[PDB]
Amino acid sequence: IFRLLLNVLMSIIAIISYQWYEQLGIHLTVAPFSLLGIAIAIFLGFRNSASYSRFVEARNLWGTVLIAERTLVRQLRNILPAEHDAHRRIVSYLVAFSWSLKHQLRKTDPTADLRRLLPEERVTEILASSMPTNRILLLAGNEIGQLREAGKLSDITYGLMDNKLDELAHVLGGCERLATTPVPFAATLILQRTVYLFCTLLPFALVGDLHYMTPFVSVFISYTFLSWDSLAEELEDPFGTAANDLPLNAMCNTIERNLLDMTGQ
Amino acid sequence: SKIIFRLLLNVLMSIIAIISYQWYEQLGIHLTVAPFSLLGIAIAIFLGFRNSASYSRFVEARNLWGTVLIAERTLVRQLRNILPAEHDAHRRIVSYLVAFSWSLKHQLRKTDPTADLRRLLPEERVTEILASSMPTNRILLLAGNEIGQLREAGKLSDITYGLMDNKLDELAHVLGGCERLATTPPFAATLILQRTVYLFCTLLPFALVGDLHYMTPFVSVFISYTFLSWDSLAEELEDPFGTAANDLPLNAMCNTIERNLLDMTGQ
Amino acid sequence: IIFRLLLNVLMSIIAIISYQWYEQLGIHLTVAPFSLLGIAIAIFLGFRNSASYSRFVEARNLWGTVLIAERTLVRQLRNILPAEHDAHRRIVSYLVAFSWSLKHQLRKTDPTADLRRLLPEERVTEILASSMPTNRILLLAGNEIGQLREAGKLSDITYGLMDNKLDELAHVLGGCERLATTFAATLILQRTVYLFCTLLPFALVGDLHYMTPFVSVFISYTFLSWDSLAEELEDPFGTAANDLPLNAMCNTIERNLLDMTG
Amino acid sequence: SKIIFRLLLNVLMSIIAIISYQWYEQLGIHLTVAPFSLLGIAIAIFLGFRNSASYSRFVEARNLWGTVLIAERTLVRQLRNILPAEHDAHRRIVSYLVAFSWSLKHQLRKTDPTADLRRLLPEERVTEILASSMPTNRILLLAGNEIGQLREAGKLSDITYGLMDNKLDELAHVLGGCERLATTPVPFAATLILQRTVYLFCTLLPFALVGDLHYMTPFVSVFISYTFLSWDSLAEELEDPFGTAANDLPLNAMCNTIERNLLDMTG
Amino acid sequence: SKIIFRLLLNVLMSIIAIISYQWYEQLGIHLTVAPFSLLGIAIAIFLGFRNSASYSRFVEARNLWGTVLIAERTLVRQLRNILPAEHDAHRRIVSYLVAFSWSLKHQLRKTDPTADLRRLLPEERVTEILASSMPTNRILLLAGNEIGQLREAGKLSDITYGLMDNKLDELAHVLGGCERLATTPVPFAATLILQRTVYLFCTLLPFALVGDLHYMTPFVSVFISYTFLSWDSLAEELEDPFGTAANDLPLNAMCNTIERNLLDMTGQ
Ligand SMILES: [Zn+2]
Ligand SMILES: [Zn+2]
Ligand SMILES: [Zn+2]
Ligand SMILES: [Zn+2]
Ligand SMILES: [Zn+2]
Ligand SMILES: [Zn+2]
Ligand SMILES: [Zn+2]
Ligand SMILES: [Zn+2]
Ligand SMILES: [Zn+2]
Ligand SMILES: [Zn+2]
Ligand SMILES: [Zn+2]
Ligand SMILES: [Zn+2]
Repeated sequence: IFRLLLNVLMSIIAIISYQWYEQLGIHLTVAPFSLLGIAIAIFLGFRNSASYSRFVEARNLWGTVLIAERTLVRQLRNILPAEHDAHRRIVSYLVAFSWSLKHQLRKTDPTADLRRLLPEERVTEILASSMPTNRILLLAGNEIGQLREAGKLSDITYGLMDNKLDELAHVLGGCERLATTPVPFAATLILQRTVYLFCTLLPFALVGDLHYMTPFVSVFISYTFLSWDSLAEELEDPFGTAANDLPLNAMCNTIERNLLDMTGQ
Repeated sequence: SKIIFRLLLNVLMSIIAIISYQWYEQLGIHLTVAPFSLLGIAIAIFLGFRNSASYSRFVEARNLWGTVLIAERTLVRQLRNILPAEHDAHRRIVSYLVAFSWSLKHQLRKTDPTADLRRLLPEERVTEILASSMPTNRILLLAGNEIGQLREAGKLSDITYGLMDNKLDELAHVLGGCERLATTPPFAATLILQRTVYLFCTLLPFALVGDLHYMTPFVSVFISYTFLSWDSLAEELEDPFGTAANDLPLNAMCNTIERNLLDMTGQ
Repeated sequence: IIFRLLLNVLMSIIAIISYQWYEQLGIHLTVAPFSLLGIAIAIFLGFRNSASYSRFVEARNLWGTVLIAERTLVRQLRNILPAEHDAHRRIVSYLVAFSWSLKHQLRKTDPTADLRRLLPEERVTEILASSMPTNRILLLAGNEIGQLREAGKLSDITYGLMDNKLDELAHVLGGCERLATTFAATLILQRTVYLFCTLLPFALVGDLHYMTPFVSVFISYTFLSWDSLAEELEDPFGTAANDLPLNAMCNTIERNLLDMTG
Repeated sequence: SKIIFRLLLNVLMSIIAIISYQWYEQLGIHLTVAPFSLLGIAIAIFLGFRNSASYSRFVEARNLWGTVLIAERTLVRQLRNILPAEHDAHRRIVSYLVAFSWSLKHQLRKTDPTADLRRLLPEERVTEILASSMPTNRILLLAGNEIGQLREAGKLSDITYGLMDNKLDELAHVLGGCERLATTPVPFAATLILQRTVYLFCTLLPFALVGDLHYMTPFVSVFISYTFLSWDSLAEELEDPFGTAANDLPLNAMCNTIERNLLDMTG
Repeated sequence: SKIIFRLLLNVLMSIIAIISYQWYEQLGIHLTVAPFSLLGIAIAIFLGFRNSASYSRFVEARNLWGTVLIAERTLVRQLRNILPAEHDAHRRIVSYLVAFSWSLKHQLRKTDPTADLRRLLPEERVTEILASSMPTNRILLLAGNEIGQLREAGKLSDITYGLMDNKLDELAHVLGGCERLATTPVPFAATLILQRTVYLFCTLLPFALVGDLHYMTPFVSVFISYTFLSWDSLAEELEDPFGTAANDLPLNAMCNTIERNLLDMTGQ
């Protein structure tokens, strides 16, 4: 990539610069730039650790959707094995919540998936709100509440599936917070500029003791910094459509297929 | 910030170090780079662990504000799933939940909550809330009376009361976590680490000038920037409930919460 | 592995040889630049290994929860329905089937024999037909206590106490499927650590001469031993040395539940 | 903060090293700085990790005291929300909950809790609590009896009794967790060898620097020693979180805050 | 202290090193500090991460045993508060709860729980516990039957049965956790690598140091090696938390504390 190509030529410039720039006293020893490189590597490791934690919290939150939606459908079959109208409808809302969450995080438009799973009557209320995924939850709770006032659910077994709508609410909230949070941007931008300036200004610090071999031993260590710095660029925002990013769309079909299998479809 | 000035000190110090260089060899004073390499590496390790503790303190603060929104969403949702017809209780409870959020904001920011309280609640409750050592505690007490009176009237069983009571429990744990991060910021985690990061940076050009005849200023400023950049980020993370640009945007988060709760109750 | 150590011992020897021309060709491969590169690689190896250990530790805990949850579900059936041993043995068979199925699911092998050894062939087909057979097994564990509730021998309360244990086992199922399915981070380190070990003696040749190959191999031992432990801790459901003994764990589970039903 | 002592000893070792350096090489005794940077960086790594473990102990202690306030605040809230008219019982339980906080504090500080018990509770139960060898735990059971008597009198249902029983379980986890944190010198050697090891490195450091610095040895040596000593000292401070240092837990503040909260919270 | 073998051996290596370095100049062998610093710094980072794992695992073991004391305290509290008249049931459930602690100590120490079981329970129930291949787990089942018998006799409702049942769940995560920790060491590879790499590094160190320290090599090579060995040893003093060594957990003392707590709450 560009960065190391720039470094190899910049390394080339440093060799020519050293010889033809001898008159000015540009003595640049290796010891100071070693203290600097060790320092910013300590910071990159700590930063990349913080980014990686953010990525697996995202991955955990989505793991909880599949768990929570499997157990509420199983509770539904176990507690009310006859009410397939309630099961068809509730599975619709559970599946739509997943796709709505996915389109929300991807800042893309959920209408194709929501008509596919819901009557456009309801699909009109959901998109009329600024919080469409939250209202899908509130509607799924309404189906469960209906069963309670009909005397089909007691308060006890109502509460046990109420607790699964709680697990899903914490997913909704946490995902929004992860999307919304901008704390990583300040640290990383200072590190990114610092990492870059350090690599390009580095052959001028090696050329005194390395001569021609400067390009080789400079393009190498530039690779190991840019690569490890770029790694945090991938985990900082994990809801991206990138192959590196969570396969959010594979995960929603798994959700839909599984909730379809459990409902005798 | 204070980082631009401390950068300018370092430059001046490099110039002082070059002139100090002529007197340095006869003076019998030699400052090699190797002892400062060791000191600089140890300082970087300590700042690494420190920033990590500051970032976690910051992450938890926004996590705690994350579940105000979550707990209040589901409490409003339970109210409508269990008592779909009690819109009076829906509205009073929502006004308490909205008041809890704004008063929590005022509590962490050490500012006056009466205006926000007077917009959302009747005046006799505002006096009740402000007489309390913990006004946001008193608000959870009042919301609890709403669900508690619905229970007395027989419109809530003990089961469905407990379900909503749990959400007021979650709000209390949010309340105590925020109070805890405010009253528990360690001193030497910034006493040492800014005095020594400061003193290390001003002393560095002197240790560097023997090896770099005129480049002492440039490389010394690069090193000082990265130590001061990394060090000050931890104090931009040290007051997550503060009011700087990198602190939590708690006003916007209170508007988000209230707009969320109003949207759920048809307003 | 050992091939790589032997190659470093050679590659040191090529540096041994190629040193005769360092002066005439103009080479100054000095040590301090490689001393900085190795220290940074160690920092990233330490962090990557620590993240690899966490996935392994979390995988270990998920499987611990299977044994804990299935134990106390069986405790509850005995404490609450002590004379219902037709139901005890049916539910226990699904629980044992659950843990073997998850082993096969994470290992990508055939559960049919295990399912047949433990369940009637009628339900072995229902399980072998679902998208997630482990998921179906829990569904069928839930109809057993579900029916006891409409048999009226479980109240909604005591039903829910055992329902909670099935929620616990679903969290394990999702936890494992998330770790089994969840490149650069390694790919960066996998490529970089190797190239540093082959180039190091050429920069070491300069002061170690003949004792170049053994410090070069000593250093490379420390680095490669650490990097490969991360790759096997990364795949905790694999078959490597320090991978989870899943077969032993399912047997422990089985002879635990076959100890609590009479 | 006896850092000043081994700072002033460090200056001494520096001047012996200076005057005795010339004498010192009488047969080939030589101390370079490179072995002392390998050793010093290693010691720095182990200090960061140790300090990170000590900080975690501090954060857990604060979290445990946090939920004392949270659990006690919601327990008395549930009492007023569920039984608004039974204030004879609110006063009895509030004083047990307040006595639990103070009794917990005296137990961790190894101080006499009699004055705070005789001020909150009737003397017949004060002697029952002092007779027991686990007094804080006996306060919990006593608070539990109050809830239990309200349940045998039909004023509480099993469900509503259950919601409050939960909060007593929260306090039971606090007590045990606090007791485990107090009794954990465990491997005190981990900081005990490190305290000495850091001490020997800082005494020997000027002898390893005089060849490079000469007269500037005591300045660079005290700076390196200060950095290492203070970070070590912060750790020995953090890992005794119930101690009496300033960086420790304001236990007094929290006990008074919850008493005021509970009092202001009922009249 | 397998440490003085490696520490004292370091002194012998240092003397062999001085004579050896003048010969090394003649031979073609030559050792510098800087390569070993790269080694030593790499080892210390790895030593630091391993020891953090070893420490976390020791902390989890101490946590789990603390839960035994917490959960049995509240189980006893609930019983008195909910069934204050039921002293016979109080005493029976307390003995199982005490028996579980001791039986968990014995099993983690692979020692014989028979004498303790017979001091606390009727022999007819000691036989049942010892017949099982998982005795401590069976102690939980018997305690659950005491609670369950109270539920069927109508003295406990399903609600208050469940409040107590949740506490036996707490004890079941302790038992699982301890069994897991008792069988899952911090990887053999981790400690093996670090055992041999610190060893080899400690013996070959005085060689690389001899050119810089002349006659001072042993007084510094033993100081450096001592740091790396004491820090690798601490991971081997946190590996065996259920053993009987001084820095292991005082499980016997922790078990006595639990017993006298529960007798304190039941008058006995
Ligand atoms: Zn769940
Ligand atoms: Zn159906
Ligand atoms: Zn919640
Ligand atoms: Zn309404
Ligand atoms: Zn010059
Ligand atoms: Zn459990
Ligand atoms: Zn049976
Ligand atoms: Zn000498
Ligand atoms: Zn709580
Ligand atoms: Zn009152
Ligand atoms: Zn508990
Ligand atoms: Zn009794």
